[PDB]
Order: sequence, then structure tokens, then C-alpha cells
Amino acid sequence: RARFVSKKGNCNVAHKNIREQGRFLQDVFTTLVDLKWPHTLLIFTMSFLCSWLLFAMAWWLIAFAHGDLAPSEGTAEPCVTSIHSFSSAFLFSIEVQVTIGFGGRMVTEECPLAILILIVQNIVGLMINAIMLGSIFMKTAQAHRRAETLIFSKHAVIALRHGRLCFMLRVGDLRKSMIISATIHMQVVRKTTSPEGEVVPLHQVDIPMENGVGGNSIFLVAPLIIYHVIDANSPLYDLAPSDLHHHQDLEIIVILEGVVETTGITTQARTSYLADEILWGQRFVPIVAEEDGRYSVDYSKFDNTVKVPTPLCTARQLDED
Amino acid sequence: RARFVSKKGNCNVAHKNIREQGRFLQDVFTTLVDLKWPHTLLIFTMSFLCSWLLFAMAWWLIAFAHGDLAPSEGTAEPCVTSIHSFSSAFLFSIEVQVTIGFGGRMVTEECPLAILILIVQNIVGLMINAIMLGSIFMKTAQAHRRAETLIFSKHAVIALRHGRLCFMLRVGDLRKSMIISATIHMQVVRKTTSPEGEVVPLHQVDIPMENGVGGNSIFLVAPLIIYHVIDANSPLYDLAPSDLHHHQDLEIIVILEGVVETTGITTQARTSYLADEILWGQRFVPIVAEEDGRYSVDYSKFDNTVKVPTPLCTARQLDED
Amino acid sequence: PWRACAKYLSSAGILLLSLLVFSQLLKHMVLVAIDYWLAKWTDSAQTVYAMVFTVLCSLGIVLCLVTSVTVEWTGLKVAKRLHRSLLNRIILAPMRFFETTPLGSILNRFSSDCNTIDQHIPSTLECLSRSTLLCVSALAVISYVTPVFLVALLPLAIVCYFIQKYFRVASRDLQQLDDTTQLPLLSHFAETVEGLTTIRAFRYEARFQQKLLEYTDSNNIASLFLTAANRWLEVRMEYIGACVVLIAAVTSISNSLHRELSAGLVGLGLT
Amino acid sequence: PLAFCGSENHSAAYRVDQGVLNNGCFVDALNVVPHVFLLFITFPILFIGWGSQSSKVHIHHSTWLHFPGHNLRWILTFMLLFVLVCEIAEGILSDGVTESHHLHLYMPAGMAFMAAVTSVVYYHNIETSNFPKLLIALLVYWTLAFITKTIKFVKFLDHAIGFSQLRFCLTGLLVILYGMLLLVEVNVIRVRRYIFFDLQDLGVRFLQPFVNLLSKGTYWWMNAFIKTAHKKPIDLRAIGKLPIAMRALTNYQRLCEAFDAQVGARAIWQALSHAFGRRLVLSSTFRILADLLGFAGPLCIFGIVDHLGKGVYFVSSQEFLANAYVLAVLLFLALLLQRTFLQASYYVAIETGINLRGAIQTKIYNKIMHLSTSNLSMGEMTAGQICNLVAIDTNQLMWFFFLCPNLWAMPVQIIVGVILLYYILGVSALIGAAVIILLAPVQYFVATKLSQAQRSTLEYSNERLKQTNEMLRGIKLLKLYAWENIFRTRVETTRRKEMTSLRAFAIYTSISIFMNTAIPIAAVLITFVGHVSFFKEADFSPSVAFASLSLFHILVTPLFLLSSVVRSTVKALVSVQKLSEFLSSAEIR
Repeated sequence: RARFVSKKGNCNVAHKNIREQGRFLQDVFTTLVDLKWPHTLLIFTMSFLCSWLLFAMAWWLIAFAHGDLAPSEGTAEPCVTSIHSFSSAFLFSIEVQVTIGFGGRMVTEECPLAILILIVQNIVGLMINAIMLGSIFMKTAQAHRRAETLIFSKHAVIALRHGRLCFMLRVGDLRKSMIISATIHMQVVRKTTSPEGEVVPLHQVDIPMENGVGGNSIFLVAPLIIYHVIDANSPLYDLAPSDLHHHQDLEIIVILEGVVETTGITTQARTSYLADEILWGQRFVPIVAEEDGRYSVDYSKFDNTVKVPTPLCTARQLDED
Repeated sequence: RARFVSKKGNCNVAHKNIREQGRFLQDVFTTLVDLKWPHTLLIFTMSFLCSWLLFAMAWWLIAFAHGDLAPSEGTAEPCVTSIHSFSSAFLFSIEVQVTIGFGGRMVTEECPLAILILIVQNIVGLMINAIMLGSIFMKTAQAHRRAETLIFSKHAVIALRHGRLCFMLRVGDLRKSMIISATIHMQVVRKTTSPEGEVVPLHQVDIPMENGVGGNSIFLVAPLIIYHVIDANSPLYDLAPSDLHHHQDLEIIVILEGVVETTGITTQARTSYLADEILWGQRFVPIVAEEDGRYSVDYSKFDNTVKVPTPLCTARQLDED
Repeated sequence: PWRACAKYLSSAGILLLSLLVFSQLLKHMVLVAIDYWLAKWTDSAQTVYAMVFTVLCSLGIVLCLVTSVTVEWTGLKVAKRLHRSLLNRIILAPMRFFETTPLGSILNRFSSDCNTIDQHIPSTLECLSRSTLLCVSALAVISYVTPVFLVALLPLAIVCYFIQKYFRVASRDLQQLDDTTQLPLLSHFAETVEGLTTIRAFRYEARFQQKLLEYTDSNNIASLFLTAANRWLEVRMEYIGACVVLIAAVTSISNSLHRELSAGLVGLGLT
Repeated sequence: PLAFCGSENHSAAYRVDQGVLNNGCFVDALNVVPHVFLLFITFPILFIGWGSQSSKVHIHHSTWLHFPGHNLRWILTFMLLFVLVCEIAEGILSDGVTESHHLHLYMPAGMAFMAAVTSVVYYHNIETSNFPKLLIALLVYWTLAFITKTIKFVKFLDHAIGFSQLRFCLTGLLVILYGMLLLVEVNVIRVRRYIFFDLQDLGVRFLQPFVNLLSKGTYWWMNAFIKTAHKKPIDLRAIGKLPIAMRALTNYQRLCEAFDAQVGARAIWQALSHAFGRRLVLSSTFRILADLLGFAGPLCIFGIVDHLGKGVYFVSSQEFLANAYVLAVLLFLALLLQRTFLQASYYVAIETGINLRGAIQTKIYNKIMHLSTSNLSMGEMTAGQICNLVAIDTNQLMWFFFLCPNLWAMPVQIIVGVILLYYILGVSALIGAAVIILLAPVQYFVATKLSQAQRSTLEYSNERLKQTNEMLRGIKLLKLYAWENIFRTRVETTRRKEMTSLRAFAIYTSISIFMNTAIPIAAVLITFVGHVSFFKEADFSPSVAFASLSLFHILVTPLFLLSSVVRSTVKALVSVQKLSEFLSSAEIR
């Protein structure tokens, strides 16, 4: 009833009562990139406004400690020119840290403390610039968003091929980009017991994808049929056609790995298939046509499938003719 | 008594009397990123203050060579306006290199040497900016800190499954992030001799992880049981239950590889297991529950294990019924 | 609003309940009249006031005296009249009732509940009647002196009622939990004292000590959680009881500083 | 134009002219910087550890561990919030004669208040996460705030303005407070040495004796249980098991280890006192820490209606206490903490009463395990008497321990009451308050009368209850012999013996309640006629009138419970007499 991963690719886990939070604290960076978009915007503006206001308060404290905030002056230079308010010191800290430098507010060589605070402000300004801009580019450049453009079938199918019952599904690209070294991991996740009484709630046992060599690696240009033949040692060996219903302890997850050709950064697309999502005795229609010296593929009829005369029993009894 | 790698993941090696230091010198970059945090902060501020002070001394030497440091002036322009101290030249070099440009100290077209030194200062300022900011972002973006969020069991267990003695341990994630193409390497490191008298102190022989296909690659969402069955050619084939004690020449290291889903940069988590850390005749409790249309996992009881009736002898004699 | 208080007051008698309400309500009226006469008297600018103060004081003395004797007399009447009817009703019963109903329950009634209606209902009746009418009279006169008090009186009343409704289900549940863990400990005592000879014959002393340890652990932790419940509800209610003094002080000081209040009515409302 | 330090004339107070750290707004500006340092360090750390975790992920079920000095840090934090809101009030009343919004009196104290609440929230978050590798931010914050507070204080003393101005005594309390915070900080350094050198929570759902002190006061852990109360009702499952100190057999390890060291009812008394006197004096010291906070009611009333009956720039302390808004706020905070301390005293008294019951029931069971059946067969005790002893007498001991610290703190409350009565009203307060010491020996008189009434009543109730037990057991004989009318007649004879004792008991209790009420109102009549007549007319204001009336009310408000208390202690006295009788009975050799 409750699926493991969604049809969209979202894992329905909870992670309740995690004990150690110090290991969460000891990497702030992965927690920093792994945020929502308004939280990342908020911490971006929070870090920059915090640094600007802190150095604003520092510059205003320096301009107060030298006493040039009092306009009763002689002829001596202030440590920062034309600062006579906290807001003017804030604007000066703005011009310093983001390196605008209008020059109406500028630093004279009177205060050496002003020189020192300008040095540390420039150092941590360059540091916060490197951190925040690299972090926001890594945030916008992660490739889980690329997995939104790799479609799957709503329904995985089981039919006959080469005398054997195989488990087929279709997966295609939506770009003329590539998924470099696109691997396939197909795992059967269900509750099973050991013969020795060991009970495990989600035993992620993985069927091998039938490739031709055995290395699970595909070439996704056209939406090809990926398929796993049901062997005797396969965990689908005793699957009934009547088993494909709701409230059936069976889930097939298909994990497409690879790296995006454009960004060069890697990714992973995932999808699920429940028992009442699997059609028995059906096969996919051909969706690739060839004309005008090219090849055409109709993604509008990507998911369609036809009925096929198929033996209505498990792959175990198929081996007895 | 002395473990090879720690329980935390730290290798207890020494690397004594390394001869060639020129190969250390011929890559300064990996030594630059592989520093402690205060050393990286120190070399950051050292490089920027060194460049600023060097060009400060250059600008002050130019303003002294043109003689405009002497305030006895006619009407001719200085090569830099309003410089009359070394500290003012330092502030000018500050405005040049980090590109603030207040303009009270600015360059006139009188000295061509000032134009040339401004050109080389801007060039190596852009160069040092690229080097130091990319280096500090690669320092904060390396993913050995991600390995702090991948937990393991304190105790690996040995029990029965499918009539065979298997070697099990549990490893889980603490985020809703992913480890893309998460591979497992399990190596038995111990001192063994050849039959021909070859003695080796740490023979890293690796057991294969029992997967179902044979490709050591997992799907870490829930904390799953990874386990290696003890085959006849396995190096654990003649392991006694009484062998699991202190001062026993046996260590099991578990190396989880993969790439972080968020950053896209790769990583490796590692852990160890000594002989007196391995429990015989025990198996892990199920820690995954299913409710509210989702799945729940209790990491507070992640490490707990129960007693199991198990034959108290080695896997060799188990093959004689 | 249960039928039990209706049976209680019907056993009390109409004369006694009318004397109860007359004594208690006029007692709170004479006390509130004595502070009102003090507030009208202390702003001087003989014996225009402050001599009916004396007869008012002695009237309050004898009126709380008759309040005390009517609460003790209703206590004695419900002691005499809840007994001698239960006893005559139980003694005229078929033994089908005795063979069905456990005798321990009936004797627990005849001990514990008569003990409550003897030694606890007059004291709790007094401390309910002395508290609640003092509270509502003081609310009435902080309404009189400060006319703006009602618009903040309704928020405190509605949050009092809603925290009470938030708490009442937990209080009922945990109180019933304390009673159903109160039962098996006493029945374990009653069955140990009878079969003491058998339990010393069997050499089964340590396990029954363990069983009483488990029973007393369960009973003590249920009474501990009921204690924590009552203290949590009381500390929230007393936080509201501090906020009402805050709002009374701030409205009396806003309506004394730029108004007319004559500096005694504010002391009345604050007291 | 809002301005730090204000814009009074020519911004002349911005000048450094006489030296650095010589301007008052300058040492206020130095006072600003540790607070904003603390906020700007804490808020990213508090963000990244907690709240950064998403909606599905939930942390940290149980088994925290408190740092040493945690009680002292929380108490010092609460008085820090009190002195900082007093500083905020001083900032508001300062800029009443001057215009143009001197922000140096508000914003240092405001950022100090924000730093205080964020420091205690950060301390709570690092406490339940038990990571002492952090909190050096709190150490450097307390040093920085302490240094700038010493700077401001010695510059107050350098200008020689003090002890009548609120800022001076305020800053002195704040700097000794920050010194105590640095002391508890280095105490966290000293023991639990982490920088420069657990308690069992397996199945327990109580959590009360090991939690932070605010939620010890407010019982905030049970907010989750009352949240789950509007769900499935609560069971003995998910009520948890017992904490080890409040486990049974642990008390009664304490009680037998007090008994063997005791080497008799009076011996039982003194060894019970040795067993539970620590928790009992903690109960009563919460009780006397309360009701002196209660002795700020009448002082606040006298202050507000005493005002209502009428060195650059400063608020004097007398004019600060002349202002009645802050006296009302002080009264609100005082009543808040007073009710909190009274509730805490109630809780720990009931906890040691529960522990007393849990010990002595096990002791009764140990005596009944070795009791010879000859005592049961020949007379002196029945099974009904033994279960009566448990199910009534143990609760009588428990209720006496519920109401013990009240009678311990009664004399202290009334003596501070009569001394504060002498603080106003002059000598006529004593001639108005001598009626209470006149009616104090008749409390002993009615205590003796109540005592003999209860002594008769317990014996008669034992008689009637065992008679009812044998009648209800032998119902079958009784009805088939038709003897129930004469047996009910014998039961009504014992019931007449009940009612003839309960009638005198009720009459004497009504005598004591008549003694309990109207003696304070007689006291105010006596002192008010004897103040306006036969005495010199010495300031019969509304002020001392309502202060004296509220003081008499708060004096007699703990008097009105005493009848139930004396009934409880006489029931406990005859209870422990019967207890020492049963515990001294025959045995099995």
C-alpha cells in the first residue's frame, strides 16, 4: 500500500530519532547546499547582510573612537572621510566589501586600526564571496533536476521473448544531450524471511539487466527496451499473473545512473513499479519510425502497449514445457 | 592490538623516511588543499598580505623615485595622486589589487612605469584571486566530510542464512541525499605467510560482497544489510567462534565508495572491524517500520542485535553437514 | 453537572441549602461592603463613617459563624442520611445480587466512600465555597472600579475555559488510571494476608515480594503522573492569575493618572 | 532624525576630547559589541544545527546529560533577564526630560536582552546535544561582556556618581552577575575537563527530575503528553517505567539503612526524618522562598497608591520606585515567580510523600511475610484491619507529608507578616495584631479536643467496619436465620457511636473555623478603630490602609487551611501509633 520510492523519484522514508547531531554539525557544507530555494536565498542574504552590518558597526565604532563623529573639528583628518552617521559607515562598509569604492567616503592613513580593519574586511569579504558564489553555483548546477527529463513507462510489462518470460520497461531521453556511461540498476524490494527465521522488512535484491555481455550499461538515444529475463535464480521465478494486484508485497525500482553530457556533473534518475502497475501478457508497441533520411520517435504514444497471447502461469512451470 | 584504520575512518600509518621530496615539491596544489584549516587560513592571508605589501613597496618606491614624496612641489602631476607616505601607497595598492578604487589616490598618465606596474599588479591580482578562491572553494567542497554522515555498526555479526554462514553488517545514510553508484569494498587485512616462505605484514585480500549479480553496488536509502557469505575460497573459511578475541591477527575493513548527490563531487567512507568487535551467533534486529503511507526507521536502535542458535564451529566443518 | 450532587443536596434539605446560600452570599456581601466602606472612608479630604464599620464587622463575624455551622450541619446530615438508607437497602437484597457482585467492591464502598463523605466533603465544601464566591465578588468589584476590565476579562475567561477543556480529558483519564492501579495492590494485600500459611508453606516469598514491588511501582508512577498533571494545570492557571493582576494594575493606573479615581478605589481593585 | 546618543546640541556629546573610554555613550558602544558578536556567531550555528533539518527528519529522542552548574546558570540567567528588563525600563524613564531619542540607553540593554535569550537558547541546544567542543563562544562572550561591564562600572566610579542613581547599582548587579557567569563557565571548564587538559534512560517516560529548570518549573515536558491526550487515551503502556531514585525498593533500601543505623514509634519518626528530611527541607525551602515573594504584594500596593496620592541626566532610585508602572511590572514578575516556587514546593512535597508510601508499603509487606498467624487468630488484628491499615493509614501518612512543609513555613510567614505590619502603622499594629497570638493557644485547645474526638472515631470505625465485614460475609447465614434486623441494630449501635463522635468532631471543627475566620477582620477592626481613636492621627492614608488590609489578608490566607492540617497530623499520629504497634508484633522463628 505504501510504496518505497515514488513514481516521480522521491523516497518515502522518515529517518526518525537520529541520535548523533555532531556529525551533522561537522559538515556544514552539504547541509548548506542541500536546502530549499528560499532557505538558500535567505542564508545568502543573511550572510551578506550580517557581514555588511558587522563591519558597518566596526567602522562606525572606529569613527566614534577617533571622535570625528563629533562635527566640532579642527583641521585633522578623520580615519574615514565624510562619515558622520552610522548609516554613512554602513554605506562605506558596503563600498568596501563588494568593492565599489565611490570615494566620497574613503580611508585616510590617519588611523592604523582603520587599515587593519580594512584588511580583515577585505580578506573575509573575498572569503565569503568565494564560499557563497561557489555554493550557489553548485546549488544551481546539481543534476537531480536533469533526472526530471528522463521518462519511464507507467506500466512495466511481462511477456515472452526467445521462449523465456522477460520483464520489460521503456525509458527514454527528452533532449539531444547524452547520459555518459548510462548504467541501469533494477532492484526487487520486498519483505522476505530467511529459512533460518531472519526477517527483513525491505530486502533490496537486484535482478541483473539482460544486456548481451552482462555489463549493465546502455546507450540512451532512442527510447530503448530494457528488459530482464526471468531466470531460475531470479527472484521473479515464482511470480503468478494473478499476483499483480494491490496490497501485494512487491516493488520494482529502476535506478538509472550516469553523468550529464552538458554540465559534466553526474546524476541519477529513479522510478518505481508496484504489483498493480505491472501488466501481464502485454508488450510495448514500436515507437520508432524512419523517414526523410532520419529517425522519428513519437513520445505521445510512448506508454502504449498491446495484448499478447502469453501462458498464464509462472516462469517455474514454463520450464516444464 | 594496533588497528589498521580507525573505527572513525582514520588510517594509522606513519610513512617514515620518505626519500624524494622533489616529487612533493613538483605538485604544490595537492599539498595546498591538503592542509589543516588554520594553515589554509594562514596561507590565504599570507598570500594576500604578501602581494599587497610587495606592490605597496613598489608603488612607494615609484612615488619616491619621481620625487613627489617630497612635498616641495611645482605644479607637475605625481605618478599617483595624493600619495605622501608609505602607508598611503599601501592603501593605494589595496585599492588597486582588490579593485575598490576610491580615487583620492589615483594614477595619472605621467609615469609610464606606474602604468606598467599597474598592469602587472592587476594581472597577478586576478591570478592570485583565481588561485586562492578556487582553492578555498575546493577545500570547503571536498567530500571526506560527507563520510561523517554515513554510519556503520559497532559490531559486525556472523550468523546463518540460506544454510550458509554469512558475515553481516549494517550501514545507513543520515540524509535524504543519495550516494550515486554506491560501491562496497570489503577487505580482510591480516598477516599471512605464503607456503613458499613469503611473509607479508598486511595482506589486503578482499572478500566479494554477496549482491545477487556480483557487481558490488548498492542502493543506500534505508540502512540495508550488506553481507558476505563464507564460501570455501573465502579467507574466513576456517574462522573459529572462539577466534573472536583481542590480540587476534584479523581485521575487516569496509570501504564505501560513491559520489555525493548534492555537490556532485565524489567521496569514500571507511570503517574497521577487529576480531573482538565481531559477534558470533548473532543477527541484527529489523529496524524498518511501515506506517502512515511511508516507511519509518529508528536509528536509535540501529546497532542492536539478538542472540541466534548457531553451530559453534567453523564454516569448513559446516560443509560436512 | 452530574446527578450525584443533586442527590447530595436533596439529602441536605431545602432549609439547609437555602440557609447555606443565604449565609455564604451575604457573608461575601458583608465582607465586600466592609472594604467598600473602608475605601469610602479613607479619603478624608466626626464619626460620619467608621461606626457602621463596627456593626458591619460584627455582622460579618456572626455571618461567617453561621456559614461555618451550616456547612458542619449539612455535613452531619449527609453523614446520617447517606448512611442508614444504604444500609437498609443493602440488607434487603436477594442473594442473587451477592453471588454476582463482588463483596470487596461493596465493602470498599462501605469503607472508603463513606469515609470520604464523612471527613472530606465538609472541608472541601467549605474551601470550594470560600474560594469561588471570593473570586467572583472580587471580579465584580474590579469590574465596578475599572469599567474597562470586561474587554480583557473575556479573553482570560475564554482561555481559562479552553485550557480547562484541554486538560479535563487528560485529568479524567489519568485519574481513572490511578484508580485502576489502586485496585490490584489492595487486592494483592487482601489475598496475601489470607493465604499467608500457604505462601509460607510454598517457599514463594521472594516472588510475591517482587509482585508487590511491581504493583507499587505501577501505582506510584500513576500517582506521580497525576501529580505532574495537577501541578502543570495549576502553574498555567496561576500564570493567568498573574496576568490578571498585570491587567488590573495597568487599567487602574491608566484610569487613575489621567482620569478621576481618588486613590482608594485603585487600592481596592489591586487588593 | 534618530541618532545614537541623540542630537542635543551640536552633537557635542560625540566628542572623545578628554580621552577614549571617557564618554558614557562610548562605553555603552563598547557594551554593544559583545551582544552583537554573540548574535552573529550564534545565529548561523543555531541555524545550521537545528531548523536546517527538514520536516521529515526528527532528532534526538532521549538521554541528554546536564552540565555541572546548570541550575546556577539558569537561575543566574533568570535574574539576568530581570535586571535587563529593569535596565530597559531605566532607559525608557531616562529619556523623559530630554528629547531626540538617546538610543544609547535603549539599544545596549536591548541587544543585551537579545544576547541573553539567545545565549540561554544556545546553551539549551548545546546541552541537550551534549557537545562541549562548542560553548567556548559562550566563554568568550561572558569574558567580553564582563570586561566592558567592568569598564563601564569603573568609569561610573571614576566620575563618582553612585548609589542613588539606578544605573550604578544596576551596573554593579550586572557586573557581579557576569562574574558569576564566568565562574560557572570555568566550572564547566574545570570539572568535565574538555578543552585544555551519563544517566540511565532505557525505558522511562517521566523525564521530570532530569530536565532544564524552566521546564522543571513549567512542567513543559508534559505538554507532549497532554498533546497526545487529545488522541488515544494514555495507558500503563507508554507511561514508562520508574526513575531509579524514585523506584520502589530503593526507598526502603534507604529506610532499612536508616533503621539499622537507628538502633518504637518515636524511633520510626526520627529515622523517617533521617530518611526523607533532605527532600522535606527542600520542599520547605521552596516554600519559604515563596511567600516572601508573596511579601511584595502589600509593598507594591503601598508604593503604587503612595505615589498615586500625589551625573549628566539620571533616574534616581527613589524616583524609579516612585514610578508605579515599574512597580506593577515588579509585582507581576514577583507573583509569577512566587506561584512557580509554590507549585514546585507542592510537587516535591508530593513526590517525597509518594516515595514514603512506596517504602512503607514494602515494609508492611516484609512484616506480613514474617508475621505469625497466632496474632491473626487470637484477637488483636484481622485481615480487614490489616488492609484497612494499608489502604487508609498509608494515605494518612502520605497526606501528612503532603502538608508537612506548610506547617513548617507557617511560623516564618506569620513572623515576617507581623514585622512588615510593624514597618507600617507604628505601634498600633501590635495592639491590632496581638489578637492572633491571643487565639493561638485556643488552636492548641481545639487541637486537643479534635485529638480525642479523632482517637475515639478511628477505634469506632474499625469496630463498625469489621462488623460490616463479618455481616456482609455471613449474609447467607444472616438472611436464612432472619437475624439481619438485630444485626443491623448492632451496626446502628456502632453507628450511633460513630455519630456521637462525629457530631462533637463537627462542632469542634466549626468552632475552629469560626476561630479561623473573622479574627483577621476583628484585627482590622481593632487596629483601625484603635488607629483613628485613642492613637495619634499618624497618616491614615489609603496607602497604609490597603497595605495593612492586603497584609492581613495574605497573613490569614495561610491561616484558613490549618484545621485540615491539624486533623491530618492527629490522624498521622494515631496512624503511626497503630503502625508501630503492628510492626512490633510477633513473628516466625
